[PDB]
Amino acid sequence: TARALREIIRTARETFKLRKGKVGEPGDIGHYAALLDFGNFYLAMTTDGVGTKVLVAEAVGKFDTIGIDMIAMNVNDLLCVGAEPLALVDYFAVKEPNEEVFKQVAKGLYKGAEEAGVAIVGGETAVMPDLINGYDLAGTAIGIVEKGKVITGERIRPGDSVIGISSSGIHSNGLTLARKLLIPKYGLDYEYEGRKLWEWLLEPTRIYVRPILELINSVEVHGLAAITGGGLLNLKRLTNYGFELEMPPIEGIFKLIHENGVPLDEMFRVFNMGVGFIVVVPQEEKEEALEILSRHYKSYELGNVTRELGKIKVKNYGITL
Amino acid sequence: TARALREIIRTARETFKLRKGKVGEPGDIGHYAALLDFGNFYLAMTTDGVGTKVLVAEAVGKFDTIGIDMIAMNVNDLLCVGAEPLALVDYFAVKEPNEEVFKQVAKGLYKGAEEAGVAIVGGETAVMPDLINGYDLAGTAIGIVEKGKVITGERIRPGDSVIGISSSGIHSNGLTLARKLLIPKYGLDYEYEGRKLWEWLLEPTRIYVRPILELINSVEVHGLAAITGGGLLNLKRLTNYGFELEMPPIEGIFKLIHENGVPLDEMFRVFNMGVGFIVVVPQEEKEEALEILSRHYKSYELGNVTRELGKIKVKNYGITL
Ligand SMILES: Nc1ncnc2c1ncn2[C@@H]1O[C@H](COP(=O)(O)OP(=O)(O)O)[C@@H](O)[C@H]1O
Ligand SMILES: Nc1ncnc2c1ncn2[C@@H]1O[C@H](COP(=O)(O)OP(=O)(O)O)[C@@H](O)[C@H]1O
Ligand SMILES: [K+]
Ligand SMILES: [K+]
Ligand SMILES: [K+]
Ligand SMILES: [K+]
Ligand SMILES: [Mn+2]
Ligand SMILES: [Mn+2]
Ligand SMILES: [Mn+2]
Ligand SMILES: [Mn+2]
Repeated sequence: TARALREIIRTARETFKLRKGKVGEPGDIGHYAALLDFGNFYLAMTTDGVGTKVLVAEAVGKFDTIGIDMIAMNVNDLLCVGAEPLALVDYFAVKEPNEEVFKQVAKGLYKGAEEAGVAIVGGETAVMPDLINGYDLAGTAIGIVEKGKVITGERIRPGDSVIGISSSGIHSNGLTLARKLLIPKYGLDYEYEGRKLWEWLLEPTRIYVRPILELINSVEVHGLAAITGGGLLNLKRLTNYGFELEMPPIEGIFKLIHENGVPLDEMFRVFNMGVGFIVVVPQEEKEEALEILSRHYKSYELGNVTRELGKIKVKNYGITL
Repeated sequence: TARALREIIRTARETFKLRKGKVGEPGDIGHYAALLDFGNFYLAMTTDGVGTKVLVAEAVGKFDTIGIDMIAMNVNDLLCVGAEPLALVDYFAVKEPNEEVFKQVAKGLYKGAEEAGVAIVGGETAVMPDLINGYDLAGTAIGIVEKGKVITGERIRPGDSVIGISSSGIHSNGLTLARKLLIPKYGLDYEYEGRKLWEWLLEPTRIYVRPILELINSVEVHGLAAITGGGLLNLKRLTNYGFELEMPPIEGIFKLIHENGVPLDEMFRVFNMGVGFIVVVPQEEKEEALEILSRHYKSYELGNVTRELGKIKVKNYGITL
């Protein structure tokens, strides 16, 4: 995927010059959101879709949370440049205009928007059964960040504290692996540790807007990272310095996936493994950061940034990424 | 589709209050773009995808212009609130990370961005063969319009001149009907007026940014409408006043579709029928508007706004929509 994407990324970089010295002049591609110069502030812009989680939703008939997944993944990405999320449009590409599906989808859209503090301001609905084998839900969000307040990881230095905020579960990455591995053997009604498999696979992605906005207005913050596609590898987008981490015990849906033969080094590159969002702060801020975040969600001191470069060492699992 | 979508639009309107009195406060849903209050200016935001035209692109191994379609449809919608397009992100949902396809897509992304004057600032690439039977390309664009300079149709008055700007061809609406009607009967290589059927179906959507921005900065403009899904019915989004129009001769792919039994009232509700964009100006501006638009594309007087509220009368075809 990265190799195919290189030609699109290189072309996109060549279009930056079209806004050079004008409103909308962008920063570089590669971070969690694009930053556009509006003079007194930057507009942040990001887009993402739910993914094949929606095939599980359709299989069992539970659609009232995929709209939470859509809103969560987009607003969480805005947070990772330091931005306040403001507004979103949704792109809904569907096999058919099933009114019941749309009614359920709208319930989760409302819940997620209310939790994130964003208005849903427009969208697109495309009925395309030749192209879409389900109900593909995506969106684009915009946020605002003041000049001088952008947080992209540039200030991360060896010694900094690395703190994890718990995920609600699988969130919206790794669903293809989980679906193909687990559904044929167990079925979606299989009970694992008190929850059916569809409950594990459809648990809505957590929204981190309130804790992160409180955090960045309270302490010095050097980096912010949503743990999405690529798992812990997302940390390498913030910095070339290394990480030395102790990750939480493997539990819930991740434990079942591991027990069905996925090695841990692969799982840390695919799944969030219990940590949905990671923040990097100077050590003197660690205690206050943990206090703030813990009032919202279970949060952990994971480890330290290191002078050793380019590696993520998960010490308690013997893994290096 | 309208009934299913009402569930989502009802919920979206309920989220507007989350930005009441704050940066990002939106206007209402229903126009070609969302307008968000940023104090001194509105941000305009819209999203749309190419559609099943990509299945023709795939068959002939030519994705070189699909990026033009995606950019055109998004920047043209921004024009219809009076906004200058600035930046876009693309959402590329693919059955495989095919490096040939991606290299082709990048070519048209550059050409479309350069013609529209926008930067491509980010995106999402989702490899999802279980969900996507092809390569679906969509995007989201943002633009800017100053307070006092929004053009959404409220100033349209009876007697105003209605001017059409020619389309390049089918653009990106009505492709499923055209594909299902023509491809299994004629074959993709069927030659019609010197072009193969696939060339008719794949012709990239026209970009109207340069003529429309020159127009709005030179003459009084009362309404702007891209002729996309719904065909001429899009005009009713601008005003409750009526329209009396003479539409161009039915030519090219539209003639072939018509000769295969689609009724003309349906075709004016599905296809652009040769008119890709419509502008509404006071009569005294008509000649100056035609001169400005005709620098860039074939453009012509279509008719006038009337007091026959809610009717679109295509006089020369005897069709009332
Ligand atoms: N899934 C959706 N969610 C929210 N708003 C939508 C959705 N689909 C369409 N809309 C809104 O409905 C209006 C009509 O949309 P559409 O039919 O896609 O036409 P257009 O692309 O010409 O705006 C627009 O204001 C659009 O923002
Ligand atoms: N199709 C695309 N076009 C332009 N930029 C893209 C595209 N896909 C991904 N990107 C950019 O590459 C970077 C990584 O994207 P992605 O892998 O989706 O992770 P994330 O969602 O965590 O940003 C982002 O900056 C994104 O904007
Ligand atoms: K992103
Ligand atoms: K990612
Ligand atoms: K639109
Ligand atoms: K439309
Ligand atoms: Mn993301
Ligand atoms: Mn649309
Ligand atoms: Mn549109
Ligand atoms: Mn992404």
